[PDB]
Formats: sequence, C-alpha cells, structure tokens
Amino acid sequence: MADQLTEEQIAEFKEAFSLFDKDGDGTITTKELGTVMRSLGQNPTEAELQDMINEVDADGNGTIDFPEFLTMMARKMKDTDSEEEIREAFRVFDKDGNGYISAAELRHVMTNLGEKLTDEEVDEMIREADIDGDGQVNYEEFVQMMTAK
Amino acid sequence: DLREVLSEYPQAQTIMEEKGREILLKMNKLDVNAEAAEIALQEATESRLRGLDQQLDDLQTKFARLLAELESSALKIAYRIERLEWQTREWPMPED
Amino acid sequence: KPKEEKSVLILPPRAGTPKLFNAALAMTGKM
Amino acid sequence: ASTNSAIINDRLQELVKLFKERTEKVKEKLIDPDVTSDEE
Amino acid sequence: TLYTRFGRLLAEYTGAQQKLKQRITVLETKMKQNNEDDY
Amino acid sequence: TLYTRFGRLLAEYTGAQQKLKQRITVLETKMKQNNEDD
Ligand SMILES: [Ca+2]
Ligand SMILES: [Ca+2]
Ligand SMILES: [Ca+2]
Ligand SMILES: [Ca+2]
Repeated sequence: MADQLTEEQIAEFKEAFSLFDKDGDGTITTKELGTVMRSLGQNPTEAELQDMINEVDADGNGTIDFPEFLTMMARKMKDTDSEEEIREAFRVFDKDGNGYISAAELRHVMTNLGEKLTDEEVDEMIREADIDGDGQVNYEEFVQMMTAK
Repeated sequence: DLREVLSEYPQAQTIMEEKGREILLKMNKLDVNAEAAEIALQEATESRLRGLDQQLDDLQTKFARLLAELESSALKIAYRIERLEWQTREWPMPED
Repeated sequence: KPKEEKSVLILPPRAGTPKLFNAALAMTGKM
Repeated sequence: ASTNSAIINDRLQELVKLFKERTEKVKEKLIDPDVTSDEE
Repeated sequence: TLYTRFGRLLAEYTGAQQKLKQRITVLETKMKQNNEDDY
Repeated sequence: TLYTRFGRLLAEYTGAQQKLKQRITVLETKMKQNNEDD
C-alpha cells in the first residue's frame, strides 16, 4: 500500500503535509488544523476538530503523523481506481441500462456462477443493499458494497 | 434374546422375516392388503418424516437467517444514527 | 472473565466526511 | 475488463457465505438447551 | 424450543425497536424545525 | 401453520423495515445538503 506509491506521489503528499504542518515537527495539531481552515474561510468548532483528528489518527493520540497522512490518501485514490473499475463492470451487469438493479436481474449472476440460493434470500440481499427504500439498487450504492472491505 | 443377537447380523433379519412371510402365507395367516396398508402407512410416514426432517431443518436454516439479518441491520442503522448525532448536537434544543 | 463477543458485521462501516481531506482535494485543482 | 466482472462476483462470493455464517451463530445460541435453561 | 425463541428474539429486538423509534424521531423533529428557519 | 407463520413474519418485518429505511435516509439527505452551502 504505502510502498506501492511512486516517489513523486510521496513528495507531493509531503508537500501537502508540510503545508498543514506549519511547525514542521512531523505531527498535525488541532491548532494547525483550525489555522489552515481559517485561511480557507470556514469557522468550525474545536470539538469537531479533535473528533476529526481522532477518526483520522489510528491510535487517536490527537496528533497525525506523516505516514498516517500518506495512508489515507493512498487508500482514497485506491478506491477511486476501483471506482473507475466498478462503473464499467456495473454497465456490463446493468443489461437494462436504467441504472437500477432489479431482483430478477441480480438472479442471472449466480446462474452464471453455479451458486444456488433461494429467491427470498435475494430479497434479503437487495433490502440490506438498498438505502433509499425504492426497492431497486442504484449505481452509487453498488460502489458502497464493493469498496467496503 | 433373539433381538439382541440379531443386532450384529442385520442382513440375517431380513431372511428370517421373509421366511416368516412364507410360513404365514401357506397357512393363510397373512392378508397381503392388510399387510400392505401397514407397510404403505409406515413408508409414507417414513417418507414424510424424512421430509419432516427436511422441514425442521429447512425452517431452522432460514429461521436463524431472519434473526441475524435483523440484528446486523439494526446496528448498521444505529451506527448511522450515531454519525448523525454529532451535527445535530451543535444545533440548539427546541423549547417543546 | 467476561468480555464482549465483538462480532464483525457483514457490510464494513462507512466513515464521516474528513474536513482536512476535504480541504486537500479543494486546493489541488488550483495548485 | 473480464477480471472486473469476475472480481465483483468474487467480492460477492464472500458476502453470500457471510449471510449463511450469520445463521449458524444465531442457531448455536438457540439449539443449545443450556441457553434455554437460562431462559427457563 | 422455538416458542421461547419467539419471545426471546423479539424481546432483544423490540427493546432495540422501542429504542429505535425515539432516537430517529428526535433527529426528525429537530431537523423539521430547521425547515421553518429555511423559508 | 409453521410455514405460514414463518413466511408472514418475513413479510411483516419487511413492511416494517421499509418505513424504517425511508425515514433515516431523508434525515441524512436533509442535513448534509447544508454542508455544501457553508
Ligand atoms: Ca504540528
Ligand atoms: Ca498519531
Ligand atoms: Ca434494470
Ligand atoms: Ca437504490
């Protein structure tokens, strides 16, 4: 993951990290996070900044190091590379072309695979997948079930 | 005492029962239609109980899926709810 | 000793929008 | 592009078995008479 | 064995379901009051 | 009776789940739309 990135991408991520790391100590503080955001224009809460750092920080000590900042960017663009691959194979799966996955359309997949399952288990599959509750799985949800590991 | 001895020899039981049929039939002590009704009811029940064994298993295999398709989804929405709770917390509480 | 069972669900959870990542994607286009 | 269509079914291969994996854990806590003894 | 489960499966779920209705409603009502501030 | 009460409990839960699934989605869509404005 981290070693898969090119040296030019790491240098670009180092430049982005160095802009956030105003002190240059290798760790991102809560005050530095607000200072970057204040230059942009928005004024968030300090409690949100600590919560935002804690989600990003793996150990959650309140400081974000450079390898943590490199890991999130590597994971994000790996998803977008997958997202480019998902949408082309989604069009192949979507034989109707409407962008909505019907239950009968999904049942044609395991016939090509040989896996046998009941019809109402497919109904369980689409209800867990569906979020808006329309009964048909859309394209943006198909990314959600694929990118999540 | 014959029954315990016969347990070690399952194929020997069938020959004795078949021999038992012939002795009864020669002296007219076995009605075939009355015998067949006992056999047909037993084998239909045996077929039904195997289906019942499937019926209990087919029910229980899909019963626990329904109870687990709900508890997994009941926590996924609650995980979403906790994500929604951060920004509504910053909003002030209504009077009523 | 008693401990939580900690059963992993089927669909991995999503994450909230990270603002420091949202700030990074914005300036990249101008840079 | 052929691997893209297959990797989705490969991704779906794990999720389908996990659906049936959810059955046996609930069944195990039910089929035990020990747990029924707790309910009593 | 199943009848004890029918009470037991629901008691764990309905208590969560009873918990589920209030937590969505308070998020529903507070956001519905925001719409009055919108216009 | 087991097979009918097995199927209808699946049908009853799906009818209750559909109401649950639509109301939480609207709450997500309402408040996130304010993030783009600010
Ligand atoms: Ca710092
Ligand atoms: Ca750290
Ligand atoms: Ca379609
Ligand atoms: Ca959908």
